[PDB]
Amino acid sequence: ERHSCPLGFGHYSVVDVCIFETVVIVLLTFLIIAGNLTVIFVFHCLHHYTTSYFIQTMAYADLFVGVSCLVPTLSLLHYSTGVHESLTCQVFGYIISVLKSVSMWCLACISVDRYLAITKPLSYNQLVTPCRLRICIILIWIYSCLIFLPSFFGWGKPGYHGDIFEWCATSWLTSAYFTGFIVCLLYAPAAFVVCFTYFHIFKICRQHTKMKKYTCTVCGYIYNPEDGDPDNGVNPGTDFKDIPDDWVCPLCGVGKDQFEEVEEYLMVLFRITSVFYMLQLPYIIYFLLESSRVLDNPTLSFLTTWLAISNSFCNPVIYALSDSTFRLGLRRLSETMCTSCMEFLEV
Ligand SMILES: CCCCCCCC/C=C\CCCCCCCC(=O)OC[C@H](O)CO
Ligand SMILES: [Zn+2]
Repeated sequence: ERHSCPLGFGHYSVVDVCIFETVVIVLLTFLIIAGNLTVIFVFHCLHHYTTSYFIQTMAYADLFVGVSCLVPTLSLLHYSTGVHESLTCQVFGYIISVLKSVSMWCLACISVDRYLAITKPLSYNQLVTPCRLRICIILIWIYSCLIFLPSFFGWGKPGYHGDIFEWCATSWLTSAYFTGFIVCLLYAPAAFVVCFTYFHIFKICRQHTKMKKYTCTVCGYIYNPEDGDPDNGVNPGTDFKDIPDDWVCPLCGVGKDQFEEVEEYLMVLFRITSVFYMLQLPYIIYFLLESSRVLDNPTLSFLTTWLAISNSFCNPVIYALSDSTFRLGLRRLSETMCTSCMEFLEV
């Protein structure tokens, strides 16, 4: 299967061809499959519930991005089936664009859900239900498929996700009509949805100055400033900063040094949202310029394409690494291996 391998410009040879492209794809295919499979076995096999479902969905969306990315890696690894390249780069580029819309929308629905919880706190549970959230999921899956369905009916190229394959990078051409359609009906709406919700959510929060929770890095005790530690002289309504240095963890006795601020779940979702929408921003700028024929650059086409695909890997990393309990799981894991390493070494 022939590939478009523009990196290492003019330095490639019969043994060196498609090496920088192959490391990027093979790493991302691995990091996205592994990174989401860990998240769905730890948290998706008990938070704010509606968001827990949008996050669960975009976990399977991001996993199947990397599962699809097994196609380029195996073609780049000289494994082939007796099927035209024009077809496998047409199907893959469709599947990825759709999955990329499913995750992009999932982050737009979380943003609205958190908007509605904060703006209509009386009505929130009366607007959101287990049937409404379930019909909202399938409408993302239907809408995403239908914005990238024209590619199968001669409207043009819906992205550069298959431009690693030769046929898609030189034979299929993006049409400004099709690109404008996608941008206006998918990229522009989600971007404005998440810009309006997170602007107003932080507009409201900036007035209401809530006191920060802190967790014990050793055992996982949460100092909740609304409760305090009344047994040990700590009045409720005292921030962690105000407790004297003398104070110690009630569950294990470690000092105020061993306590990290518990990050707010909204702020985690704003980070996942800003990383995701910023990692595919270069790719939409290139997608607009090339469709407008103001620019053609296969290297800029490849970097922005895989910089976007990489946000299927950042999603599970921001989510698990912003959570205090997952982190503790890893520190207890290292110790389990260490004490067993001290033990297996007793010989
Ligand atoms: C990836 C597109 C821009 C990402 C911006 C956010 C991340 C910043 C990281 C690197 C920027 C510097 C690397 C830019 C490499 C562009 C390749 C290029 O411009 O090609 C040069 C030459 O013209 C070919 O013919
Ligand atoms: Zn403790």
